[PDB]
Amino acid sequence: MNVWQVVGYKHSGKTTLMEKWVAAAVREGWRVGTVKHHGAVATAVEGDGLLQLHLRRPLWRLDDVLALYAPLRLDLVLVEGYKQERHPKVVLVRSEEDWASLQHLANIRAVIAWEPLEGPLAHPVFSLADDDEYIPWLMNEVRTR
Repeated sequence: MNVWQVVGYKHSGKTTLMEKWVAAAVREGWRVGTVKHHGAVATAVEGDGLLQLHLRRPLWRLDDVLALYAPLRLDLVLVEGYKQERHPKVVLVRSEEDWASLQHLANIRAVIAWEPLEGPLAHPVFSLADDDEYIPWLMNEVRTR
């Protein structure tokens, strides 16, 4: 599966990125899946092609969720959070301070920030306001799989 992660602290801009990225993928006609980290064991309500499920387990790992997505022939799965996982990721930062604690994550492909960052940077950095540029860039990154 083509899995990508969106990581960042509260109000970093991940909601804006997730929304715009999902919308562009949908417009291209892609089959998209998203995962976000927040007494019957399981409940399900179904109607009109839409299945709603509530499943309980001591602990859900991202891989448990992606295993449930496997059968759905998805072209792209956008994951918000699970920063320890190693899928290619876009890091959203509000400040140099946010970046200092997030720069050591694995497989970072790009940074979208509120302001410019200090020191050297091995990844392209975009302004959160510049989606006209980062969305087409990201879509291309996904396509060139």
